[PDB]
Amino acid sequence: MNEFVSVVADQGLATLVVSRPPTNAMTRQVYREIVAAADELGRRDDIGAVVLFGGHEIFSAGDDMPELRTLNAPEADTAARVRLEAIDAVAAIPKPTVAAVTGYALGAGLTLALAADWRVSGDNVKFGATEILAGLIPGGGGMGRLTRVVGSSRAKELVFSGRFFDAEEALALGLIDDMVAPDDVYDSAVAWARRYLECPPRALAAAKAVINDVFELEATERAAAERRRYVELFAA
Amino acid sequence: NEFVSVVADQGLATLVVSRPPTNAMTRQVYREIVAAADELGRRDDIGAVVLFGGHEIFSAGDDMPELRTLNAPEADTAARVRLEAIDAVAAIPKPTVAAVTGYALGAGLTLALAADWRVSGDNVKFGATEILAGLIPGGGGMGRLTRVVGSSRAKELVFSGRFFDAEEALALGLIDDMVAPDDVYDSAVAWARRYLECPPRALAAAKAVINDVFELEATERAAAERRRYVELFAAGQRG
Amino acid sequence: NEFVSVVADQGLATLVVSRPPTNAMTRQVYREIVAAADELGRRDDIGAVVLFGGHEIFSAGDDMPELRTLNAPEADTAARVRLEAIDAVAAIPKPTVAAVTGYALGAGLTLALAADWRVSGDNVKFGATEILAGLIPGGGGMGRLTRVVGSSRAKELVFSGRFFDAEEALALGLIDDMVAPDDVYDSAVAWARRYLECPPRALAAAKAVINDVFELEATERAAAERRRYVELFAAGQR
Repeated sequence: MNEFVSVVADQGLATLVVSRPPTNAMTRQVYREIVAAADELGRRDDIGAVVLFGGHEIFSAGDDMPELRTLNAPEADTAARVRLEAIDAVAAIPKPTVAAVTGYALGAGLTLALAADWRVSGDNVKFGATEILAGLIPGGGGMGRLTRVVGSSRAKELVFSGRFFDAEEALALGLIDDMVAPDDVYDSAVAWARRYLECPPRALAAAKAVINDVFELEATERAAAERRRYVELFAA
Repeated sequence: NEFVSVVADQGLATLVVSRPPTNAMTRQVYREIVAAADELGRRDDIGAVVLFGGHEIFSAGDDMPELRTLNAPEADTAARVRLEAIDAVAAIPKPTVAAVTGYALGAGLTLALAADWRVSGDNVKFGATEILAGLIPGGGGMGRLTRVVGSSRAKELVFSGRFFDAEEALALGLIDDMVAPDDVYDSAVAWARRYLECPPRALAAAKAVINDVFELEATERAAAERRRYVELFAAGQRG
Repeated sequence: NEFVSVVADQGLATLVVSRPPTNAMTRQVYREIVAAADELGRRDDIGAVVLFGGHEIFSAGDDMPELRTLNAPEADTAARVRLEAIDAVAAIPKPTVAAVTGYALGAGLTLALAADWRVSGDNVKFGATEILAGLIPGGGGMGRLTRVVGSSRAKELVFSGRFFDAEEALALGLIDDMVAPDDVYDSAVAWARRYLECPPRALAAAKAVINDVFELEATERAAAERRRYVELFAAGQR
């Protein structure tokens, strides 16, 4: 499960590398490989934090549309389920994760970036919810993740139009956390990730878990899970 | 029939509330908004919608002389039809823009928030005025306000009932653009026309999923997103 | 009784936490916060509340030395009473303002966030410090932090446990006003007094619905909003 996606470990941190030139367009196979990569990263104790990276040229132009056009409805349905499984798995990695975004983050590419805990972006990057340009809509929970950061009205403007927005606008909207020169994206992402290597890993995992649940779970379930995680940490 | 109209022109409709002098909305006005919102969803001569109260005023909100005379079961019914009207407008499966002039107060602000976007006159006054009559905002107003501005600001506005100007509304994210009073309707029409050439079934599905973000539990949200995605995809293969 | 005090003055009450030198909250302080908050909610002669730890400090958070003497089931019970205290303050059916001086750290930051508004000294340090003890914020802190600042910033703050100043809190939306250290209490009082002549039933119902926005599932929200709205028309409540 690693023709296009690889996990590269180095000095306590790992890079999940998507490499499917020239746009890192994600086919069904790429999504399966992201699922396996996310699982591997969660369990590896030589890895304390993760950088998501497509290479210096591009993060991802999104779904592979030509593949999609060859599928029938049940195959497309399965593709949509694996897409969500991939995006969720990346979001749930029990370690701090940063998207090192270069070139373009479009459609499912933007959704993938939004699954990371933080995003460091090149100042030349173009973003966009391009799915509507194919007569489709964003999958993998993209519209939900977008909406919680920018609000409904802006979410609709971006998704309905499918327009490109620059890194400066992404920064102003809160969709990326830092903007740097194109040659420094990966190195800045690595530096952000390294900031957490000396933290208690189970506590980070627990904090991430509760934070991510804030918009997902009903209040009683949120409280039960927070308390359980707190007591666990305490009992260890 | 009586206070709310749908006026279609060049592919676009204006949903017009007209109940002088303040476009105060009674129970009847809300029922008429529900009928107008359903009509607008069904009509294929209509690709996008502008909500409009006329050049003078959008709406001062609930009709307080009516509300003040109701008992608890009548208030229950009033609260339902108000919510039904706001949600109907919110669910219109087409891009919708509020062309806000004069005032958007109480249920009037809520109605404006039910549009996808708001273009406001620079002289408009906004406010959650319900508490000035001893009441609270209905129609899910407090939720829609809170999700845009956060709890602390939502409370300050709703507890005080104070008026705020269009500059503050813009800074709070409660409106999307501010223009001269005489240009509000025309600018609203121009924002609405920007989407007339989009794929209508995809827009409808996108709008539906975005609106469901705060309305459905996570499993139901993911299922509905996938179903809509697959329907769009199958339809385009077929013809 | 021992660490938490209620002081009333023409419609305005101050809930005072005093457990020097840091107003660290032990299990007993949380029980006392619960009882004081409930009392304040009941009292119809009180139209608003200021939360205050004195001129020097709001709270440095959980009493960690107490916590280190507990076993896991006791810690579980401690965690439930912590939540009960935060929620009790959040649910006070009257406008409430936190007069934050000195430090608001860990459960102390959570407590300030339970108030409707926060007026802070410009020299105050804030922080989600629980991770520095190998723990995580309790009392629903992470949820309350996340709704204001968003996930990405919530994580940065909670994962690091770093201190942030009043200027950064203001820019993040975590406090509503920043004033000189000597003016915190007075400004909190003036803010609270602005609402003393509002219709109390309507404030209560509005506060309850606004707080439920992130607490209840959508069908439960619509039902509870409608119930509270209709109550304003009920025979005994007009």
